[PDB]
Amino acid sequence: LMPYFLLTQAVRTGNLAKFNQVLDQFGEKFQADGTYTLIIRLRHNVIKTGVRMISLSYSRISLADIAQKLQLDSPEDAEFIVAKAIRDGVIEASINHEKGYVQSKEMIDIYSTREPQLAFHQRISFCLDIHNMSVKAMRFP
Amino acid sequence: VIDAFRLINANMMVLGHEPRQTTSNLGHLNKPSIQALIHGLNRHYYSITINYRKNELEQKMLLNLHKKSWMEGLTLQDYSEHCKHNESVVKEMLELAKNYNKAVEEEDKMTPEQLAIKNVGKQDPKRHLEEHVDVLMTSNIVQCLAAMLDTVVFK
Amino acid sequence: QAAELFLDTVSTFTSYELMDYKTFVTYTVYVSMIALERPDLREKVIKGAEILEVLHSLPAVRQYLFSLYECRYSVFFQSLAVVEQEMKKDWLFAPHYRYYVREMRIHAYSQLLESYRSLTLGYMAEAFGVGVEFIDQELSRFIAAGRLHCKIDKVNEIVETNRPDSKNWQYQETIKKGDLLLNRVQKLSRVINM
Amino acid sequence: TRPANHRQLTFEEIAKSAKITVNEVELLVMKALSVGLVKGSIDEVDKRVHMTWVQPRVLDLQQIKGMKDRLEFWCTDVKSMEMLVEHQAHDILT
Amino acid sequence: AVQKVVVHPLVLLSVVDHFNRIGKVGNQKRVVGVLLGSWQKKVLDVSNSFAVPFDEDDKDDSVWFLDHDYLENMYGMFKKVNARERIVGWYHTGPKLHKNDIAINELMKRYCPNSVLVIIDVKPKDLGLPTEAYISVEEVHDDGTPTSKTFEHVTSEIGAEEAEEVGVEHLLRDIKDTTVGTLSQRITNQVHGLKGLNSKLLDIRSYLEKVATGKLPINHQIIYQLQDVFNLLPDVSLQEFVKAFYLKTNDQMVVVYLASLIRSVVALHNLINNKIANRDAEKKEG
Amino acid sequence: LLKLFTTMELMRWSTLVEDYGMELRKGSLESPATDVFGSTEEGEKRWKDLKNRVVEHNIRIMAKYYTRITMKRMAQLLDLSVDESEAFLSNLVVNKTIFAKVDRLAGIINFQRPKDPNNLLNDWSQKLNSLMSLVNKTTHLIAKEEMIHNLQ
Amino acid sequence: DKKFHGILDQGEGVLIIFDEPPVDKTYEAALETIQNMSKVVDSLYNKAKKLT
Repeated sequence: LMPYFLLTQAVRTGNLAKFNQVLDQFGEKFQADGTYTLIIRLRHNVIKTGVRMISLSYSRISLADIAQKLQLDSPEDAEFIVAKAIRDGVIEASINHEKGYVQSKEMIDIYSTREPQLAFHQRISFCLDIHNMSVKAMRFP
Repeated sequence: VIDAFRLINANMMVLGHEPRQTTSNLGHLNKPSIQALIHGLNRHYYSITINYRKNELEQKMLLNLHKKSWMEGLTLQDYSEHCKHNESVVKEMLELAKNYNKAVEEEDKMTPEQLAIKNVGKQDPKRHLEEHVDVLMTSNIVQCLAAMLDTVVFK
Repeated sequence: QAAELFLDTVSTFTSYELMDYKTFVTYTVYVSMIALERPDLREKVIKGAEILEVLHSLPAVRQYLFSLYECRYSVFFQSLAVVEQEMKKDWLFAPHYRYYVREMRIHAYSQLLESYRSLTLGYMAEAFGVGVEFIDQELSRFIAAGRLHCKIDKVNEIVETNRPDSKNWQYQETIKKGDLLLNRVQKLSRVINM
Repeated sequence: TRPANHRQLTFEEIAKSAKITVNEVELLVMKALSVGLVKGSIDEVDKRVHMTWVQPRVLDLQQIKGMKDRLEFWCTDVKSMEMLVEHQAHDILT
Repeated sequence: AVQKVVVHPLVLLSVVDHFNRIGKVGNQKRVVGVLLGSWQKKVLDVSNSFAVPFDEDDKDDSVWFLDHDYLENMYGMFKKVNARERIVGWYHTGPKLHKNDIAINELMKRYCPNSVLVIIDVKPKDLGLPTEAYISVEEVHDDGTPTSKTFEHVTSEIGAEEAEEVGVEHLLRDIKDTTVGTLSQRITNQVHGLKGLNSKLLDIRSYLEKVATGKLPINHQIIYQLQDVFNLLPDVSLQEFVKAFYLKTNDQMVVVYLASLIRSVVALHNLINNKIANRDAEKKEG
Repeated sequence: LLKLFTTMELMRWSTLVEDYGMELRKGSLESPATDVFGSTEEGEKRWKDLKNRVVEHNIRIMAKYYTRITMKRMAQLLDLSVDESEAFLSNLVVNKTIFAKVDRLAGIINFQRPKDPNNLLNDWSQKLNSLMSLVNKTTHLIAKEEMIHNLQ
Repeated sequence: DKKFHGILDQGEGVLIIFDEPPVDKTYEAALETIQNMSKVVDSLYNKAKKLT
């Protein structure tokens, strides 16, 4: 996990050369585990992960600023990346071809207080299977 | 209490006493009181069995009409006293939190029933059972369903 | 836990154990500063008569403690850097990159931008030191860290905070704890039926 | 006619209804509140008048079909939702 | 003149039995007597009943007879045994009211100034109504309408007599018309509440339809005055739900966290305790 | 008195000085009127006291009628400018006479207390129960009138 | 010091004053119940009885 730790740091930072070097150093075990194709996929999706984190960080971030932050050095590539993030639906960052506007959040609506209970009311379903297991497992002799 | 008996003359006791006749019906649920036993009545002859004329056209009339709640099941009462009621419910179940806490560190390794019998606390697992939590849950869902049913009626 | 059991000003010796009573106090001030920002800390430590006396003994220590209490960031950051330098010269240096100055300014920035909605980067910079770019990069780094509940409008250079209501923030805390305890009960469901 | 169906009594709607000017709307709605025609809130940013009536009058019994239709609409909605919740509740009521 | 009347669960069955016992030879379908009780605080209550044989003829509804001496002797005996009891009104069966009621009211009002009429449905149990109350108001039908009888219904609600709870519980002891079994009982409460709402509102819709057809006389002068407000009351605006999106949904989600989870955890604790006991028993039996 | 006491009329004192201001110039006796308003120094002080008095009266009657009223209209109704109208509005609220909240940058005011969802659903349930009672009363009324109308 | 209920919107040069509803203490009390009824029980009990 020490190279994995450095991989996590590289994912957060957005740099390329440092983790490419450590993959060339200790990437054989990754190949043995069978994730090296994924390893390269993370190596080139580091920018995607950085875009999500910086989009969660900022309200209206400049496309030039995000390109400088994640080593794109290209306004068009930055616009394409944020386009690709929004179409994937991972983040809510939108595009305004004027300067790169992104909408902010809003106060809580009808379903925003109800989606926890809707996704969590399986508690009684767990209770009923526990009770049914007890019914199965209360042999007296 | 509606207990009926008969006074007897002196001859009933000098003949075969317990004027209760030969049948196995008045011995059903025949429990005269101690003061009735020490007195002659309810002891002289017998205790009379009681029955209620629960005839239909009378009993169906009573149950249908007297105990009347027919459109009163549509009450909503979302938060008339329920916001502070939920505050009290949380406080009571916080006490249940401390009780069910107390239980889990008691939890001794000597057949915990042995510990429980001599250290009853009437806690959430023991006496303040899941029934009370079910009552709180039923109250919440009933107000929820009533409010939601009238919300969809509101068209 | 440290503070809660360490404000007790009952020393086994007048000047021993932790090298002094003054060193004892400096540990108290550091621990309290890591602890909390500015609730009725005026009635917890500031009201302390022995506390005020020892801050009279140590003017610089009194300087940053009152600077944090008064929320005057122009002197606070310089004094906070002096505090970090002093902690470097101390073997109790374990929070070398977490809780020297970054956590304290996380509390200070939270205290500052709360009761605010959109405070400009350029003016909060001069109200909190100098180097508008330095504060901008600091805010970006700390927002990435997770705290400083706000967002940055870079095209207009504004700090648009997002403080949840008492209901909203607390509801967020409940859904987080619901996530943790669903993880717990799922683990317990693993424990059963095996 | 509109049971809060059109609860936005804007100035233009008031002008259509009463062919009155804008300054007289204030006095007209004031007298309406005083008599008891409309008792709702009166805004001016959007000029919206909330709709509550507590002084009923003749509803043109030849036009009772409108209120009959609204009442039967309420009947259909109530019965439909009762059947829907019954459908959701067969697992207890059946 | 009374604001409202409240009927006890104390005279309804007595009236029905009186109907049954005096209907053996009198098949007029018309049982007429007096209901006695008390009126104290604009709330009228009935505590005793009495039936008198009564024959009618359809000819102008003026053929009848009673036993007034016996009825007055009854009232004197009832007042002697219980002074607070007084004749609060007179009752007639046969909800299809005829025209002799005005003559009966005129004759009996010497016992009660605000003479009232009570109809008991011995055989009918339509939805839940045991009886209906009637107040005599002949002080002009309306502002611009001709003269009429116009016996109106003063609002009636079934009261709660004391010490009868023991008897009714012992009597029934089979249905348990209480909130027992809270969840299922409230489900039944919702069920017949919807049944009553649908039936009554369908009746109102039928009345509106029949008024539209005009086959029956139209009492619009109170119908629209009472139903227009009902229709226009703004319970259809949903923006107050928008303002109260967390109307209770916060309480809904805490109950999900703190009733369903708590039930699941306590059930889990019971199962794992049982599993430990069963495993130990299986391993240490031999 | 009949005009200026009740029914929440717009007390435009500019109109009142001629509609009901004849007591200043000539009335039946006009001697108390000349003592009150016909004086020069104390008369003009009482003139100003009528002027403001009707301003708070107009504010108060507007409070129970209009929830949100634009700043220009309120100032015109108060016969003053924006700053003077907001100053008197502040004078009322510091006396707790009216429940007023104003956005000064937007110049828009509100007089309705924010309805807590607890009592909001409570009045909704009370509205529900009022409808339920109306259903009961209407059902009994129509059914009994139905009985009288089919006695044929 | 929570003596006032508002947020200073410097961008608009104003301060938005909000009436904070304090009846929402059920939220925090419920969280405290969640914490002190679950943490103190589940970890301790089902780590003591790891084997079942």
